[PDB]
Amino acid sequence: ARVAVLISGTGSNLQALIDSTREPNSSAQIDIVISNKAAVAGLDKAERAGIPTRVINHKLYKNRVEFDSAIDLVLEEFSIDIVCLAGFMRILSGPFVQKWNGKMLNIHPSLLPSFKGSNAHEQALETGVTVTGCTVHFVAEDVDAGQIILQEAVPVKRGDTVATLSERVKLAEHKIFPAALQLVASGTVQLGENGKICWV
Repeated sequence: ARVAVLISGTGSNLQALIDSTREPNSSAQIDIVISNKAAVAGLDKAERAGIPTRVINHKLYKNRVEFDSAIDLVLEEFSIDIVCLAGFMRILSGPFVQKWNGKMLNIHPSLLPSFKGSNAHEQALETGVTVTGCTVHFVAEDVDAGQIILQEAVPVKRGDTVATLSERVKLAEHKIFPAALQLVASGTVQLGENGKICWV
């Protein structure tokens, strides 16, 4: 399977994905990295890895739909089968999400359905959980609500800050995100006709 990775920043999970796809028994290859912001560290990572990059500034379009159409133009250009969101920070429109249904994954730094939204660590710490984690899920229209592929629990330590908890959760993300990509890329895991996660 041919894979695109969309980023908005440092692309924390990008290298783990790259390394995974370059192992001998890989079902996936990363063919392009697309960022909605220029000069982010994730682009430098992609450039160092020898992977083509594009920058598509969301601020240059009047709505989500036109911006997403510009993304999908590039995805078609590169014959992409699978989209991975690695710290991509723009909510995608219905039509884009619909077209890429069963073919687009996201990493979220909580055990969904807890702590939906972009500040999961802050929420976890305010709530006072002693266990949090990360989730790889298919992207659905509803934000952070798509079908769960894999999860990993991560302890919260007394005295944790967003920075320390974030680092601990990132280590787990580096494990489950490439594992989930491989599961989808190969025959192994599919979004079913009933809308549920199916292990073929």
